Amino acid sequence: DEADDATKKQAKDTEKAKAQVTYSDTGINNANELSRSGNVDNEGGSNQKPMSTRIAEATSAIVSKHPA
Amino acid sequence: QEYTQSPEIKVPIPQKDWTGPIGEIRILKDTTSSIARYLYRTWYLAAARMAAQPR
Amino acid sequence: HEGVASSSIGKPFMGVPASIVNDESVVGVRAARPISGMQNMIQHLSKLYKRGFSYR
Amino acid sequence: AYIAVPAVVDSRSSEAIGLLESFGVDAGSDANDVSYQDHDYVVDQLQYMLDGYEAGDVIDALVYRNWLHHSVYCLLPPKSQLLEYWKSNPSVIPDNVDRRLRKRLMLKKDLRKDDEYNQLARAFKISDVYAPLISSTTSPMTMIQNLNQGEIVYTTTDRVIGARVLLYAPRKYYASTRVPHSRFNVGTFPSIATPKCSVMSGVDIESIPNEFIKLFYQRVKSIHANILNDISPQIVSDMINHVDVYRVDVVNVLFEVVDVADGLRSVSRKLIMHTVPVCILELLGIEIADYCIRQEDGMFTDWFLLLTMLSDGLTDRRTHCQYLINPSSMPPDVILNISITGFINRHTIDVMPDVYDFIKPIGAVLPKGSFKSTIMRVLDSISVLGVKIMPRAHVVDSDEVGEQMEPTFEHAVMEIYKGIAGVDSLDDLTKWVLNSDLVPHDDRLGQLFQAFLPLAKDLLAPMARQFYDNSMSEGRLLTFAHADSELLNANYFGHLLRLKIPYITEVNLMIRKNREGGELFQLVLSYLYKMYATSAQPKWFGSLLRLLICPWLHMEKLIGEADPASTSAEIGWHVPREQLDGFIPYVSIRAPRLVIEELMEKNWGQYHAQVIVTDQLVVGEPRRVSAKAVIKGNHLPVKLISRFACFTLTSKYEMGAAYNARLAFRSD
Amino acid sequence: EIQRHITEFISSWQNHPIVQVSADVENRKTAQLLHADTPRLVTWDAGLCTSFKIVPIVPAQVPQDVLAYTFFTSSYAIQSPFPEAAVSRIVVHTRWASNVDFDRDSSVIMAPPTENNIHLFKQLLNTETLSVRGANPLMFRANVLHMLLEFVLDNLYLNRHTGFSQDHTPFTEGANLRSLPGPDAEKWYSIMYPTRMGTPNVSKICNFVASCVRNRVGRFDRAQMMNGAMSEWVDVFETSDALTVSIRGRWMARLARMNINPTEIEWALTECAQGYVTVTSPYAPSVNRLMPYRISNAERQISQIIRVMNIGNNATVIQPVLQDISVLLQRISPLQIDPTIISNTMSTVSESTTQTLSPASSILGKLRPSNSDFSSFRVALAGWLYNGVVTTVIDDSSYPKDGGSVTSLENLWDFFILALALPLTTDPCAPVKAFMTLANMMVGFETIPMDNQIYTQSRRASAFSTPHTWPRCFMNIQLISPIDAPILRQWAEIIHRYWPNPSQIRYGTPNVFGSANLFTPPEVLLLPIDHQPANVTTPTLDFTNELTNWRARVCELMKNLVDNQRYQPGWTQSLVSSMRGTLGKLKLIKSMTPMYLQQLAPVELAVIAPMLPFPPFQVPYVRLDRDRVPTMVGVTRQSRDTITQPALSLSTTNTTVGVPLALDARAITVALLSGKYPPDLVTNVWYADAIYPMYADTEVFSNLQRDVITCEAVQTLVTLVAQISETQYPVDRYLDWIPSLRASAATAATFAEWVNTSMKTAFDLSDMLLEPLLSGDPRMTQLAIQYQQYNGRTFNVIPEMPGSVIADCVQLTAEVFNHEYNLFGIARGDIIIGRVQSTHLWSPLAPPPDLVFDRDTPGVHIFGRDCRISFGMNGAAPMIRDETGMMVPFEGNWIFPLALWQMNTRYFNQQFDAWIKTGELRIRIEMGAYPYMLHYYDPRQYANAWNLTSAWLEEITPTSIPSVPFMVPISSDHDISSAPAVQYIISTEYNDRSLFCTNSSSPQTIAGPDKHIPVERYNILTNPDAPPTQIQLPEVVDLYNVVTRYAYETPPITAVVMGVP
Amino acid sequence: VLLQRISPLQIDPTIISNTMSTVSESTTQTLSPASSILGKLRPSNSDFS
Repeated sequence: DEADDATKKQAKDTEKAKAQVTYSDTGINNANELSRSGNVDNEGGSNQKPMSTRIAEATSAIVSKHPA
Repeated sequence: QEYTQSPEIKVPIPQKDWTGPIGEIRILKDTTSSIARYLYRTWYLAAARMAAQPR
Repeated sequence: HEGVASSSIGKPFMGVPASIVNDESVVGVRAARPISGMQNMIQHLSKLYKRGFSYR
Repeated sequence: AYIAVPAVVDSRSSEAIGLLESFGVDAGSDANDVSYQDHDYVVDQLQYMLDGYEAGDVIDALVYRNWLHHSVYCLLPPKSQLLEYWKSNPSVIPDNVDRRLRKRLMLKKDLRKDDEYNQLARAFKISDVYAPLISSTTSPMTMIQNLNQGEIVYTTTDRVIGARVLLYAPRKYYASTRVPHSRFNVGTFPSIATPKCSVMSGVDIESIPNEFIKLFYQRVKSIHANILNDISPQIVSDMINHVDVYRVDVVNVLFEVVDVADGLRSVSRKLIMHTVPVCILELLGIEIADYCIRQEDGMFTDWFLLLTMLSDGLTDRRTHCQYLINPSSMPPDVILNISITGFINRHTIDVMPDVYDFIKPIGAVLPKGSFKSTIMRVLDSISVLGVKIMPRAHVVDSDEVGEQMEPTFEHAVMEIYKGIAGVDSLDDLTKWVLNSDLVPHDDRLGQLFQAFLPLAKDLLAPMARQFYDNSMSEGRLLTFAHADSELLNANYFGHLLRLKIPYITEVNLMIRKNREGGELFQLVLSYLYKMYATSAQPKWFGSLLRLLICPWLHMEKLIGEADPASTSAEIGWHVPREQLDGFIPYVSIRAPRLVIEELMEKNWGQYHAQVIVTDQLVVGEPRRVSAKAVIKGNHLPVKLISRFACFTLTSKYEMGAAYNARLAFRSD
Repeated sequence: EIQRHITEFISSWQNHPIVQVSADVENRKTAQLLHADTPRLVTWDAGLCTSFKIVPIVPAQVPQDVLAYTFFTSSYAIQSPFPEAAVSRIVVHTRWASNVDFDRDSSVIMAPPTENNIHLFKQLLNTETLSVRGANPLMFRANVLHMLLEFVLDNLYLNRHTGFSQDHTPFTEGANLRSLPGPDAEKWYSIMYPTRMGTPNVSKICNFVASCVRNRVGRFDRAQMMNGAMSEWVDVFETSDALTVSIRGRWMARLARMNINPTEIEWALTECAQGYVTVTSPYAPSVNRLMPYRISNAERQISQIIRVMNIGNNATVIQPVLQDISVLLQRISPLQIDPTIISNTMSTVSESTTQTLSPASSILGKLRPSNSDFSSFRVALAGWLYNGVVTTVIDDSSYPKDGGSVTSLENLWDFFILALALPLTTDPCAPVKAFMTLANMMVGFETIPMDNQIYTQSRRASAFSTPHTWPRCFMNIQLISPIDAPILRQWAEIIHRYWPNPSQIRYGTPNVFGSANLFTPPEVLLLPIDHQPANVTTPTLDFTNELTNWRARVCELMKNLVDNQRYQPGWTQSLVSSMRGTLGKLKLIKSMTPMYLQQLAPVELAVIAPMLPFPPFQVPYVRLDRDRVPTMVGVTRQSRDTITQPALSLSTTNTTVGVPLALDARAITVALLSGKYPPDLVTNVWYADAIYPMYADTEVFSNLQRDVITCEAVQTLVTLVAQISETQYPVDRYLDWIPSLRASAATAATFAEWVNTSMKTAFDLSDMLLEPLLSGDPRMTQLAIQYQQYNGRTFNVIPEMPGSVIADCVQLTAEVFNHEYNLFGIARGDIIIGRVQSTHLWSPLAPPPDLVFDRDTPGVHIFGRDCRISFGMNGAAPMIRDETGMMVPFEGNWIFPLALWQMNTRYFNQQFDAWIKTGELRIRIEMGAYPYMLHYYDPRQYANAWNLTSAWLEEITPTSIPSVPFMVPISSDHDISSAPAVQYIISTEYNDRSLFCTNSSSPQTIAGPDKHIPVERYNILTNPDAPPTQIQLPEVVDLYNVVTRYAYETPPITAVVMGVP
Repeated sequence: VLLQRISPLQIDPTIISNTMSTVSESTTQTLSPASSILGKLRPSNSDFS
């Protein structure tokens, strides 16, 4: 929560418990706020597995060993 | 002497006439050949008409 | 416990809150069903009626 | 992130328990990022607020609560005591009230006769001074949004929920009586408040022990079921990447019934098996491969038997109904080979039942065809820390009260056929009562039960009174018997545990050989006991064996390596003088050193009795003689032993006249 | 011996019923009214979307002498898209590859065909058969239908979009692989994309991959909207059953039809709030959202009919609903009782203390306010919403126990109280009770013409309650005379002209919420009284309403009644003076209650009515017209005898619903006489405070999703029951070739119970679906409702049944099963039992056409019901009788029905088995459909099947048969030396569709059955100019296509539509 | 007895009980007609001689 932490730093700055300058509890509804997130990768997917692990599994799906 | 007395029930409620438990209460079935269904009816309707009172 | 079920469905009696016990009343289904106040009092009183009484 | 579990969490003890590992979540690094939030106070406020409102309003308020946004109440004195608190120390007054009433609070005059202070105080209301002011009758939905928006919230009542409740005034003014979060917060009571709030999958709503958490989760699944975020234990582990007894980890297995009898694989039935303990599965080495549950004569392999007796009943997967296997080897269906597939939930239960309060005998009630001698032989061969768990020497079989009578009860009820008009033979009676299907007719059972009830009420009950009184006199024992009204008509002191085996008893009746009379007569007699008993829903058999066996394994894991001298204990009766020192064992205790050094200074000198010592020493090796002890005052509570130590349940009294002894503690 | 009774006892233990409701229901019925379990609609699938897996059966001869081991890709540990084997078959397993968010407790899991699977075909109804390996041939069809229903209920998910990655290997031309979550995600990528592997060998796998087309790998489309956010939907080239692709696509289309935006939610909540509560919604480019809430009006009407049919003639299941609306309106309504209006009155008028009678203390002993009046008044006000099912009447204890007496001021006050309290009840016989109360008061003073001598003038007014029992003098006012009765004439005229008029308020909204009323026009409320909206928001006392006019007319009659001396000569001037004094003062008492009931309470009921679990169910309030009083209302759930139209079946096959409530009169009249406002209130602030905590729940939004599944389940039930029994609905029949039971009502009800249990254990709804239809015969069910007035005219509502995606998918799955029956474990046609001894390597699941004979084959004896066997004597051959009545020896080609052998098995075994084994007797047993097993043998060595065949012929019982044992050879790589093999059971049609590939890690298959990789499945790989979206669905299943995936989010309502004021 | 043993028709009072649900009530001074007819019928597993 970035607006909550900004309001908390605003309250911590000048000797208060409640802040006069808030970033949450605005009267304006914006339910479509999309900040950047680590859940999304670059190319339109999730980041449940990291990309290096994905590429490693992709190239380890085909290996070839020596004959006996 | 007096507390060692205990009733004998020659025709008990048969074991098929009870349902499974709700918590620790079993329900007497509707299709019951025993005489206890009239007690069940009377105390049911009495409990419902008691709890429906605003008193 | 069956007759008080309708007209007092969620509200509690004096001091005794609502609760939940699971039921197996239909042989095919098994679920947890919410319990009102007076039903809960019957649930607690039934343990004592099943056990019998000890006298000091 | 927020994750919700079905357990009471705290910031203090839930990490020492290892709660997420106890659900199966693998967080083995201990990188201490999973910050906890104590929920003791919100569970207790839930308990207090279910008194006043409807549970619908209560739960639907409590759901929409951001547990990340810190907030706290501060409740007030009443309206005619708040001005009195404003009178003394007038500096603590907020600037909102009135400049006309502030000047009238701050002065030194006694204000006895109030001509305009009366008007200024009556026209005063709290609602224009303190801005939320929830109410006394607030419809508690709005409490949660008031605590989500702000961080301090004024109120005038007690029945609130969501945060801790701080006092505004000192304690003499009333008439009713920050937290570290590190982005992976877990704790009960889910929220629909924010994205990134999650609910733990796994355990069923049916098997939650707290019943208030269970009520809450039943409502939060009956509404909002589409918008939850159910994640498995493995997904939780991937997102991450005074030891107590009587709390077992517990799972359910998912086996099935298979035959290979023609050299071909073929799956027949589909089963599930509930609440098997994890420690016994780690003991037996149970894994996924094919198992066989018969050995060499048709008898079960003594570990599958312990597994089925240790837990509750089976359940079919197709029909969702109770299932009872065939103990006989004669198939309409038999089970020869199985195959175990997976485990489904990882909750924890209290092994200790609610009915167990005081140290007193245990009365178990089984039907006739339970595996009595076999389960006794299996529990005989257990000895965990040098002490035997349940010895044979003080367990009472069902027919031991029946065999001591001189008309020898089974032989007495063989002679029932002469009173009936038209049977006049025992074999003709056993033919006549049955259908030639072995389900009997109801009218023959009714007539025979009217003939049978005077034999069981008159010629059994006072002999049973004398027998159970004698067995209570000679120690603290465990009595297997039948038809629980045999323990109710005869006034039996001690605990009563109506139990039920997970197997079919009535086919187990007619398999055994050289029993009393014909086997058909034993089955008819079993039906008469079953008709005789009650309508009470018994239990499954698993709870008593879980209580007997499973606490000692945690103690074997804990104190399997320390010394017997400093980790053993013993309690019993003690008489001061010496004539032809006296001590009788009452209970033995295994515990660690700190627990026993807590046990020593407790007030064991409160309870007293009468102790009677006779002079018939018996086959045992040390110089100890049989005795009798009869408790007189109150009984020993189990809290006065412990929650943490592990004691033996039932024992005998072995060390003349009465002595009037008092019991005490001894150890090394 | 006694040893055989154990099997009988355990069989009677196995014959217990599965589902049976013996206990009672009302505790669950009232909970089903107040709070329904929402179903689990949205479920995400992060795996891959198939249901057909490819299992190897026998391992390949990887070290062999004819070819070095360096040829095979087995020796290099190369992970193959297809399992290398000597013989590979494809079997069906739902969700073997899918990572599920929430499972359905539901599967269709089958073994490979070398293992038995008869339990899945004996699991449904076969509670009778003794053997573990037997299933009744007459009950295959119900098994197959429940299996198809189970398959569809498995595959109702949504494909979730997870996490691409680009390869760095030169296998594909920079294609975009998909990663799927799991503990071991490394082995999947060989199975997923079969065209990624190189082509070393002239194996069949490598031949197929070299025949494939390169560019169709992985991602080829995406829908990006926001920078640095997830893509919305993609299209991927992955291995996937086109069947379950089509099923999940239709489920996604259903939910996309239910999708709504928050702007329409804002407009719906504002219109329901009537402006008293505002809500806000963002105005910005959203990411995307999926909120399945909107349904049409037909689903709301059908759910409401089923719910009214649920609550029938019971009066203790509707009581908590009205109590709930009373306690809910308790917090909304501004007026409380003023405790002292009554006692502050009656001090303006007084009397002499010399009298012993006192009208004021008669009032204060007659009516007792006590605040227990207040909840009963609120229940009486809430009962206006539900007059079709509940008719609130007045209790008999409020009546004067005698019929009253005019000479008693006690009974005069009783008449006053009843004449005030009667207009607020929804009883249509309130005016005739108000008239007959006065006619019971005036007995001996004035006489009126009654109807007969039973319902006389002195009969109690309570007993009427019926339009047949209205007296004729109240209908025809000419009959009562002004000289004979001047009081009752004008009191009749007061009732005829001044009784309150009905009106309406227009609650609700039909945009988002479906309209849920039935006989009234859509979204309207009906009220017994008038309504006029208030002009100001600071309300004050006025007398221009309707109920004070009614009170004035009643009090004017009581003025004229107490004024005349001949009615009561017992009173002197003082007592009568105090009487008309308190009369006129009570005429002009002030109260907020009647103007409140005009101005504010209908606005309140219009606010309440959307947020309500049982939405309003109304019949029209007729005022005084005798010809329009509703005498009944009824629902149907079954067509009657033979007729099909519900408009013809509904007249005589209805179940009448409706109860009385029996409130009292004291409560209504004290709350009517005394009511205050707060001393300072403004209505916009007051209602805007009180209504705002109500609109923070989604209970009705879960209720609409509940109302989806009920209509879905009833349409699926009629579609499935119509397959086994003849119904009225024009259903399509695909499974006539499977044998079925000559089904009855018990079988249909049982099958419906099994379908109900499946429909509950999927979607996890724990209470009460489809049981209000199960108590009767479900083979002729329908749904309608009607009421009827007095004059004989009926009005009915027959709602149309909407579409149903699960019923559509079950019909499509049966259409697919008609061709791909071999994958679910079924062979068509019939078998031919006859000895065949040769070294040929053909498979008995696809025999040559020489051995097979039909009914049209010449010289073939057809046997039927006309079958007896006579022995032979002195060397004569034993003979059996033809259907045409001819004697034949035990030779040649025969044709049996299965039922003949099945009903006469043991007598036919002993006579026939020695002739089948050696002699030239070939028997064709017709059964249509049968499950099968497979036994493989080495063709190097000798092989005989008489043990398996004679075991099967022994195990055929009159109740059940076991699976038919076939014996096919093993396909081999190199040339082999032949060996004699003896077979007995062959099929009649091609049944090698379950076969996939023979010697798939080998250059060629010389001996045995040969089949390459089926190129007609992978049309997208093998055809260059075929479009990407092309399914050959009714013939094949294609095992590979483009499947779409979604990354929508499902937030709650209150996290989008906030409404913070 | 021989008709009872031949006959396929078994008698099951759940057909009446699930339809009627005995303890419905209306006009609570006395009994309801549904409770009256089920107290008069007693649908139960007994003989049908």
